Amino acid sequence: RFRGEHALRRYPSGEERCIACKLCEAVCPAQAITIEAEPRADGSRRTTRYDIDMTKCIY
Amino acid sequence: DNSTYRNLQHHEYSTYTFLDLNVELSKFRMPQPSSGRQSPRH
Amino acid sequence: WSSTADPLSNLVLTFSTKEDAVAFAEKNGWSFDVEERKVPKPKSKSYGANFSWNKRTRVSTK
Amino acid sequence: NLIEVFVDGQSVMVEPGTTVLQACEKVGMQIPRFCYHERLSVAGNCRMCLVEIEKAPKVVAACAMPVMKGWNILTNSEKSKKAREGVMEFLLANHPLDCPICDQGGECDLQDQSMMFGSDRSRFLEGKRAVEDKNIGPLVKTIMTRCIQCTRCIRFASEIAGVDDLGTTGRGNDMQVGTYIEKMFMSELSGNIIDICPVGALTSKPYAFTARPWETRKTESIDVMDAVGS
Amino acid sequence: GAGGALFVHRDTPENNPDTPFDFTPENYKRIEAIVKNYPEGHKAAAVLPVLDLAQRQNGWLPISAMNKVAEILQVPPMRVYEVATFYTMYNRKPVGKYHIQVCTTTPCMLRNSDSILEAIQKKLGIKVGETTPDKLFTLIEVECLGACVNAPMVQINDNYYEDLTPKDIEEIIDELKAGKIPKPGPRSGRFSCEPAGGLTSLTEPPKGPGFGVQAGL
Amino acid sequence: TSFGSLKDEDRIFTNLYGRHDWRLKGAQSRGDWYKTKEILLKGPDWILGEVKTSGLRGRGGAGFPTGLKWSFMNKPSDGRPKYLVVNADEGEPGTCKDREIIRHDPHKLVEGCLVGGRAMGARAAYIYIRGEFYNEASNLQVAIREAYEAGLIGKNACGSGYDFDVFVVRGAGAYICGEETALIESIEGKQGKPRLKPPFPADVGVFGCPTTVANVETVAVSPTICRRGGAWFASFGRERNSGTKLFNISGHVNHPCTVEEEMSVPLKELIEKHAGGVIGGWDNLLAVIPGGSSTPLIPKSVCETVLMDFDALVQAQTGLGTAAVIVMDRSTDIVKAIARLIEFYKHESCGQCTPCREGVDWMNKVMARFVKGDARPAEIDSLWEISKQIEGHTICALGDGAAWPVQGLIRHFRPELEERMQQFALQHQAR
Ligand SMILES: Cc1cc2nc3c(=O)[nH]c(=O)nc-3n(C[C@H](O)[C@H](O)[C@H](O)COP(=O)(O)O)c2cc1C
Ligand code: SF4
Ligand code: SF4
Ligand code: SF4
Ligand code: SF4
Ligand code: FES
Ligand code: FES
Ligand SMILES: [Mg+2]
Repeated sequence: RFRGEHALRRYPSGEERCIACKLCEAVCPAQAITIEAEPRADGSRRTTRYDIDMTKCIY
Repeated sequence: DNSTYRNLQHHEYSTYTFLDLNVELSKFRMPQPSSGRQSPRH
Repeated sequence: WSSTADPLSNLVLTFSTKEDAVAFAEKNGWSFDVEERKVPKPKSKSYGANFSWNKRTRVSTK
Repeated sequence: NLIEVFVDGQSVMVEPGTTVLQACEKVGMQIPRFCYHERLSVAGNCRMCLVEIEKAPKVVAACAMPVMKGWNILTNSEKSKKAREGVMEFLLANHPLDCPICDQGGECDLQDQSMMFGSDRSRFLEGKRAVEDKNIGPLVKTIMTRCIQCTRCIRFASEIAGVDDLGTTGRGNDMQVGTYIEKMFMSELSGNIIDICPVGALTSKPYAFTARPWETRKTESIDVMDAVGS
Repeated sequence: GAGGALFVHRDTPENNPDTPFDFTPENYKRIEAIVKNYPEGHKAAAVLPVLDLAQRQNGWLPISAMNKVAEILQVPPMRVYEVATFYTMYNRKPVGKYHIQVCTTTPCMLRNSDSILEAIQKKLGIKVGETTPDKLFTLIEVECLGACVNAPMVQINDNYYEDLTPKDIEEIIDELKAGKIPKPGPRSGRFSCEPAGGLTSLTEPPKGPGFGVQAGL
Repeated sequence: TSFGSLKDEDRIFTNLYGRHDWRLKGAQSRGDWYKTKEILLKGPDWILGEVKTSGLRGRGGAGFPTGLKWSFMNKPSDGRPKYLVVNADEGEPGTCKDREIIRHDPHKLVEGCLVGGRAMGARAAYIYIRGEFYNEASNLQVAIREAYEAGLIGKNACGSGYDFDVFVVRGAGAYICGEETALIESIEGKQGKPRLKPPFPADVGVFGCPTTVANVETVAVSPTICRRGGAWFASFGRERNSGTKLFNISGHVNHPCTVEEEMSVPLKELIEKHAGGVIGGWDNLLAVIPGGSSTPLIPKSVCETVLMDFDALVQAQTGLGTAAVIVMDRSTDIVKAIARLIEFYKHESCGQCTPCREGVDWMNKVMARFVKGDARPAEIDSLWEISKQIEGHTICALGDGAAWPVQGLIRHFRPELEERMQQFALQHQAR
């Protein structure tokens, strides 16, 4: 259960798991997550910007 | 005599039998009422 | 990131009445413009109007 | 003249022909609704506005029921709460789990009314339905699996836009809203079907996936593209 | 369960908006007779009869037939499509020459309509909802057909065949494929809904006019 | 007093089973088109009084007072036409009485339409008949043509100075369009979904005009009630459940049939006398559905001493509706029968409103799992609760009728469901 450095995972197929839903940004107490999204070339809902300020995050 | 079936007239009915009779009844119909417009979208 | 230099950018105050809001603005000295409330006016609605003998309100579908 | 009705025991004078929903609006209560729009015709099919009259044994649809003299409307009654829970249970039982990937996420009337007048649990152990998406132009993106068959887009199309190209094809649980043929619903007022759809069945294609309602800041201005001054 | 039907239209060479369809002059006279059955200004009430007439003329209802009906009645093609998709007696894709419809509701199920269905399937070598290679028979399952006391039963192009057995339905299929037309009605020695054993009622001559007429009337 | 053993001289629907001529000559040989001019000249109020005194109730389902409904539509005119709509969309499983009446008493049906139209002040009568009855519709058209030629209808009907039109509308297959408001919508060429109430068909009906929707049996017995006196009709049957009724006995019975009887004949006597009894004997009986598929079922113990009238069947937690006895013996799967009924209601749902649409699909899936035991004993109460949620929250009565068989099955055969679930759970371990 230890919480350390953040990471973004992928599916076993290699596709990234994030679907650009911004619940990250909604629930982050410190507002350390900045997300910007647009439809991908194949039409998927994927992020174009995903930034985490580790000096602002409270882990 | 109550041992025979008298509803045998339906054994010779074409595909237009129902509509052919409707054409015959068009002469006996009373004039239809009018709502004052040709259609609800008029 | 989206930078700013206006301290009052996120400042939103809630007041119960226009009179209270105007009094607060006047006593704090900022300039202000007041917009009147736009309530939705009452409307006449009848479900039987969808099936009308001679009016155009008759619907073509449900 | 004006008749007298009661909402939760509070007297209110309403015009003849006024509905239970409008009487509740007069007294300050907002009855939950999915198919009712004040600028469209009455449908009465979503059944979310069922309220209990004080002595009547059967609940009535507030959006289509004219008020009678002396009626007492129990908006917060046990029967009303159970009816709302049942209707929401059916809607969410057939609804798909698409909230994170849906542009209607933070501004959905299904989510808000589920959290207010709905249950917090599901006893639906079966499989959900899936509907093939339609194409009605480059402005409106259709994901029809999220449609709750409220017929707002059909009524709006017909009455406001004068375009009778939307309708329900099918019967029963397989009833689908669409154009049947591949005709595109193109009009000068076609984004308002995006606005009036309570779910993410109709969503803005240019705005798709760009942002969420809680992030955006609202500035009230006027439109400058013609002389209407919208 | 699922019915395996699609309520969207994809244009095909066999079924496209440019498919040739038009009413014959006799059908136009029938349409004119039908329209006069409704008040003026409400000619949209004839959508069902006109669609049924188009289906009886063409065998089935193409999108061109729907558009022609809409054009004749001055009603939206979307409304015509709604009617056609809602009502199940309209064939939106071509069917066989004889449309066999076996009732599978509970009152017919109790009297072993599954035997009739299996007898039809084995005789024709087709599954439910499929059409024979010669495009001669189309077998489907339906709900109650209105003649429940005469169960099991099938409907073949507006004709009811009742009190069926596997042998009876096989004979019916043989007569149909032999070019003849079987006599509609029960095939178990009965004529109508009367009890098989005998007449438990109405065994006396009916009374004449004014049998129980009251004093005033 | 005991009810049953109806006499042929008092049976109304003569020429049933089609053993005589159904045409104009045969109808006039019996008591048809007799003193119709005198009835029309007596006029609306007298006919309504006769109907109310006879106490006729709706034969096509809910038994509302027909006299009361016709008095509701007996309001003064306001510049709009008036219509009597006869419902012959016999889509209820187990029912054939309307089909038999149309095929064998079309002149009686037409005379009843004329009498009802005169009573209500209606200019026209539309007979909406289901599309599967093509031959019945053709016979009805032939009878209507004969009446027009003989002058019994049309301009100056029966020589009484009253103009009255009769039309026949064939509707495609829609059990929901069998319903009165959905029938009104379907006559207007629309999709065929029921309307909300209010407005009622008396105020706003077909084409927006005052219409009264009445059953074939009701309109067909109306002229006989007017002629014989109505008091005789009230005398036949029990108190507030009076008259003659057509019962369609079918299922696991020796001689399935349709027969006319009194309004309070006991179910066991009816089955054993006019149907030959249950196959394998009465002791082999398992369940009986008294009305159509909408009415709940009852076990053998209740069926042992139950009467076939509205109030008696209501006391048995079921209803009468369309009197259509469906008999199931002990050699059948009651769960499978109820599942088939729920599947029927799923296919026939018009899909307009959420409770019936979603909940009926849900109950169909739950029953489909129940028939094989692939469920849990805790899901029976969940099915009961969802059926209760469907009932009373729908636009029309099909949603209510889709939950009553489920409630009856849960109420009277819960041990069967639990035993089936236990058997499935045990067989799962066998792998
Ligand atoms: C042949 C027939 C079919 C009916 N089918 C339905 C139905 O599917 N659903 C329903 O709610 N009512 C149904 N009804 C009842 C109608 O809503 C209505 O009560 C009836 O047509 C007229 O009432 P009455 O019995 O007083 O004449 C049916 C009635 C008839 C005669
Ligand atoms: S934005 Fe949503 S989907 Fe993406 S990582 Fe955060 S919570 Fe997960
Ligand atoms: S329409 Fe509403 S309930 Fe449905 S997936 Fe979108 S946010 Fe969720
Ligand atoms: S697409 Fe939206 S507006 Fe149209 S019926 Fe469905 S939920 Fe209602
Ligand atoms: S209860 Fe069912 S059949 Fe009746 S209006 Fe609602 S969806 Fe249609
Ligand atoms: S808001 Fe009234 S039924 Fe939908
Ligand atoms: S149940 Fe089959 S004809 Fe009615
Ligand atoms: Mg939307």
